[PDB]
Amino acid sequence: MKIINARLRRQEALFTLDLQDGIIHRITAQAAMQTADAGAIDAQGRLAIPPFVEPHIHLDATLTAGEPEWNRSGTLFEGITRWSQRKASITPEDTRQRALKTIGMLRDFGVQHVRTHVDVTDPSLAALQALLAVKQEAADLIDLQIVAFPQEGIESYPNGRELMTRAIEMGADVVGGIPHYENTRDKGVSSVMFLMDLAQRYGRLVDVHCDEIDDPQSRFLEVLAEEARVRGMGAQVTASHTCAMGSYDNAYCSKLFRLLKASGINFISCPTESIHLQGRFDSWPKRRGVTRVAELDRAGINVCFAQDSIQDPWYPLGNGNILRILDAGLHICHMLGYDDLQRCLDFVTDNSARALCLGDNYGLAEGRPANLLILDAENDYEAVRRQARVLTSIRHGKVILQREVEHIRYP
Amino acid sequence: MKIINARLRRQEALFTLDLQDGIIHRITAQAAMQTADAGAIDAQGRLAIPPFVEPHIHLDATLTAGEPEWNRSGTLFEGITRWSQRKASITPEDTRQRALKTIGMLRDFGVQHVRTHVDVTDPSLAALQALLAVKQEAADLIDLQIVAFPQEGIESYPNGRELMTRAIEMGADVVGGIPHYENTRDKGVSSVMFLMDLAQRYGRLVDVHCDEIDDPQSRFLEVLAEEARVRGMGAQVTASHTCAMGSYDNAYCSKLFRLLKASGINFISCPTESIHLQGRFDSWPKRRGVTRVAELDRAGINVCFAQDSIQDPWYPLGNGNILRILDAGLHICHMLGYDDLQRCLDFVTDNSARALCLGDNYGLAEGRPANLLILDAENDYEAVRRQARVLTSIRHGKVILQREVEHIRYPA
Ligand SMILES: N[P@]1(=O)C=CNC(=O)N1
Ligand SMILES: N[P@]1(=O)C=CNC(=O)N1
Ligand SMILES: [Fe+2]
Ligand SMILES: [Fe+2]
Repeated sequence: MKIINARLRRQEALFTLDLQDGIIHRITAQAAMQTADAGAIDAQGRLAIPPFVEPHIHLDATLTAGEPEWNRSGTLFEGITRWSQRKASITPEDTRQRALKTIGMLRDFGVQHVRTHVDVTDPSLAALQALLAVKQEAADLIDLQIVAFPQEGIESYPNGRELMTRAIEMGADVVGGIPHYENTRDKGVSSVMFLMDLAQRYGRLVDVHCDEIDDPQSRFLEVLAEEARVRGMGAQVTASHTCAMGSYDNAYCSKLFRLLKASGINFISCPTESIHLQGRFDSWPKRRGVTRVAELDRAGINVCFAQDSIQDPWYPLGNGNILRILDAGLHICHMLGYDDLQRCLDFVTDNSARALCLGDNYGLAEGRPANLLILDAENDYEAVRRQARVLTSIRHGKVILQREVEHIRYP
Repeated sequence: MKIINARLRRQEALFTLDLQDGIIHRITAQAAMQTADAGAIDAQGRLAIPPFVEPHIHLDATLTAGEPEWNRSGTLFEGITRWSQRKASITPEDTRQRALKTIGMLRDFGVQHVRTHVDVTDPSLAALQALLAVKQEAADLIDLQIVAFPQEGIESYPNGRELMTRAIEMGADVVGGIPHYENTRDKGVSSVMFLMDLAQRYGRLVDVHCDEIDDPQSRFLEVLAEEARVRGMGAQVTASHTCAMGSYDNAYCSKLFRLLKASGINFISCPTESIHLQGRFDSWPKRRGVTRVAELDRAGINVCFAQDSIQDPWYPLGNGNILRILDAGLHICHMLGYDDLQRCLDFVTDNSARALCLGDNYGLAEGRPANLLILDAENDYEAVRRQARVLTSIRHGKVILQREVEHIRYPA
């Protein structure tokens, strides 16, 4: 299958992409726009990109908002309370059905790579079982990573450490955590040592809900970063949220950046989720509550954006479209400069793939998997400004989604 | 023409809308889904609402971002510096063309009512001349109000007061202002006195850029509110932005609310614009910088959302789609509660129309103009969650825009 007349990011001319046997066989510069071909994917001057990535979402909780009651306060903590209520009735079939619907939404919006957290503070591990199976079942749509996430804490939820260990044994490929939710600071710290030991022993990736709170003394990030540095695991480690960094003392934060850079770890920020859940304990002025995304990027550190929630105990909206999240992030993090906008798709493609350690299984280069999208825009700026639609999604060299180009009529 | 199988906001029934002679002749609930004849539009169970309103935009500046330089700091004040540079080459025709193009975007997204600010701190008044004619040229698409906006101030700019006066004599519908940007506090106050006198004398509406700054001591709102109250001009007055309220002392702000309620004035908030321009002088933590929208609304005060800019010296993005701003607004103002969502369209339809004093020329009611949209959603919640597309736009009883429902194909 050929893709003709395509633009490639931050370049100017058109290219033909020749896909053969599931991989990218050839990429070739065109003299010019070429004759409209119905046998080919004719991008008609539109951008070809590798698939969007959703590096942080909760598929076990998705589509449960309001059951049995609503998060009336809009806080992280009542959200956990409400989720505990809903978790009481969870089963693998319930998990599989809701997860597949939401995977459908992600698919509709060009997402082919997904990292889901799953609560393993549940003696039955029902959702984990379901999502381990969904990874295989949904493989024709997405590559799913699964994070063992101890929602109610490692150190104070009953048999917390044993559930984490069992979850990893069962096949979760990423180790999670929630140090700011442990009952005491010292247990926050011990939880990090435990989970890094667990990850290192099994050669697992790491993705921790880290300092998701507006308390400037929530400093578990330094503990995770240092463990990553000492153990040489930085490329395999991700700190999600780090909302508290958005409130840190600036002298401390400047010092911290040296360790952050040296550790080599990745950062994920969930701007729609945080704008909603953070700032709730201020009156006025009311803080944004989002981590220092622009500053991390400028320091040469890998950072990216995620939706986090789709219609769940924490967040009432959501439709699968990562571009909306990109829009929110660039606004809230003050990244609307000319230069930011010309490369802003990094934060939902390349950077996210890096955090997921996708390697040569991602990107538009010869010999790599034939997974790509045709986007209805010529560049990053227009992609975000217009919230460009995904016209074609190709996976393993096969078209799995096609959208007609919109045309408005003016009678 | 007839529209059947139409949902209405916050109701369960399906309705038929009978449109004739430019007005809404009848609205009647149906028993169930019905089949459409010839000359009958099937809303297919979709929501029907009055048009979207853009109650605050800068059409004179639209589509000039980057010319001649970029706003590197992303601040209000640098934006003003860049605008002054661009102002040196502004002409009536280049203004017309850019305004018209952005009006097209607004139209594409179902906006049929627009209030534009126009910088009148310009001896040529070239953009004002242009937009007065655009109000006429574009009337087949929108009803445009024009605000006499003194960007570089009333008391500060050469012949500021004369320039406002000329603008009103030429027929600006609304008197604007910018008290926080005047050179001293005392001149911010006097500027409000002048603008209120001007509006009251010429019988015009008022819409002031009020306290667009993160200084907790920018309190020109109280002055504006009190004048509106004393002069009995509440309904005809709007305070735009009021970003400083998002930083006010809480005891002062509680007291202030008594006056805001008593004044009857309206409020406009621009969440995408202020999330961009505000918080720029904090380190960490960084304030949101938006006015107290959920609070004003809870107090029974009318507040609404607006885009403010489209690709201009103050904001490099923008596409005409008010639903994106609604989404932004609901997040930043912590208005994502179940109840908020069930009525969230208020903030870009009804509440906006009230700020613009549209009265009986707006709203889905028998006798009023046949201006309406069919959205690709069944309720407020889905409208905002799905960023629902405008499938049909109808103006004066005639279809002015038609979109086909999106159909995604799964070939594999
Ligand atoms: N806001 P979020 O990422 C969603 C679920 N559970 C959490 O602890 N945090
Ligand atoms: N941000 P904005 O509403 C746009 C232009 N001029 C202003 O004073 N304020
Ligand atoms: Fe999360
Ligand atoms: Fe404005």
